[PDB]
Amino acid sequence: KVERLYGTAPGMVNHPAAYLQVKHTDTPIPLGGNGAMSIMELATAGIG
Amino acid sequence: MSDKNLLKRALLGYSHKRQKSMLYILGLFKFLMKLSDETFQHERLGQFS
Repeated sequence: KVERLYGTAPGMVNHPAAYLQVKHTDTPIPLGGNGAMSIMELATAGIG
Repeated sequence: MSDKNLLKRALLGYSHKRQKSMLYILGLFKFLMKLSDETFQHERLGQFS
């Protein structure tokens, strides 16, 4: 939902991969970032 | 195959879906092509490189 809102998933304008010379997985979340993380990582380690 | 796969991946990632990366890889591949063309070297049907 949030990727649809800000257009950072592959396909819409704000996708970083067309603008940064690095993979989507290797892009900081504050930029167009892939927030794909497991729930266990999100629960134990944190959010960022 | 370690390079056929890499070139196909980089091309699919530069064309079609657009990424600013995957152009460095294409640059390396074209640099290798330009290295190959410095010295002529014939190759027959079974040895096409």
